[PDB]
Amino acid sequence: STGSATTTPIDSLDDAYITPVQIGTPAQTLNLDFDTGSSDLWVFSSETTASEVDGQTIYTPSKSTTAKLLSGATWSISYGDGSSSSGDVYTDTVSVGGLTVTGQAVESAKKVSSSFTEDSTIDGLLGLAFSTLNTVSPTQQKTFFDNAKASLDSPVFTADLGYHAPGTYNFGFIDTTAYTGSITYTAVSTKQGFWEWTSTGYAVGSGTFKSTSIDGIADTGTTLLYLPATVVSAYWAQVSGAKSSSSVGGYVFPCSATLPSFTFGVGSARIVIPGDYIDFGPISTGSSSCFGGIQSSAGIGINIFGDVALKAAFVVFNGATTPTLGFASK
Repeated sequence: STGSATTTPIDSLDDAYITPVQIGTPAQTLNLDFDTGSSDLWVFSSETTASEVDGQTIYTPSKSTTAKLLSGATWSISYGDGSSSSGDVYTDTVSVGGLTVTGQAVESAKKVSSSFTEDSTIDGLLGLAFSTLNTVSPTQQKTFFDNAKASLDSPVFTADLGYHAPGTYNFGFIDTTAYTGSITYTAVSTKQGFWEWTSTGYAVGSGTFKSTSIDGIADTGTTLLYLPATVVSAYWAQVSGAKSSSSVGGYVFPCSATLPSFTFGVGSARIVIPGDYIDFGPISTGSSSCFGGIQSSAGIGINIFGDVALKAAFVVFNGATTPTLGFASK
């Protein structure tokens, strides 16, 4: 079996992408953020503190004839400012673009951090990292992909994110009409539970390619591209007037500047990020300072190939017994 679903940017800056997901019987459709950097499927629900719900569509387990409370199970996922989202766990039927899984753990949020409350267009997250990161206690639960693996024609899913445009998540097959050239596959380390791989280097604009190993994770749930300080400094040095701002928290640049492209290596292949993809607009309404899409990972502790990088490619998440990542130009 296979599944295919359209994913849509939530705003004009491609800050995040939402994908419709059917939960329960009869179906309740929620718009979830597909996140290859986490492993929990959690949703706003009828159990969420009413003051923390601001326009989201909520999952109501009492109206689903297939929902079952998972007795005594809880979940808790931690975030930046010490905030956390947490709640209890149901099992229910979950379908993505025609692909149906029964008995999927659906984590119902009892409380969510303010950042999720402020974002009325995201009804929850669907984690697609490896199941060892799932936070359900005392019994860890499997991801949607892990539960679907057996019935898929091929144990893969692909991410084809659009630039200011809709895109596609496919499960169980590789659409050979969605990319050009060849898919280059590279080894994945699962030791930390992420889709972790090693880029072979980078180039800024039309400059020389620098061969250097950059270990990082493919994370559809992160907007920007976070790279080592040396790489990020070399990029912004080519943008006249760009500087690192502590008040803003990263590199900013004059909105009138034209940004150079950024190339990253996948084996012997090269993926080029057009400069327009790195522009994330004015830091505040009316400002002539614009926020950069490539930022330093020094404070994060891990390099993250987020949406900025992934939307420049067709990306294969190969969940075979030896997992790999595939990149193709498109």
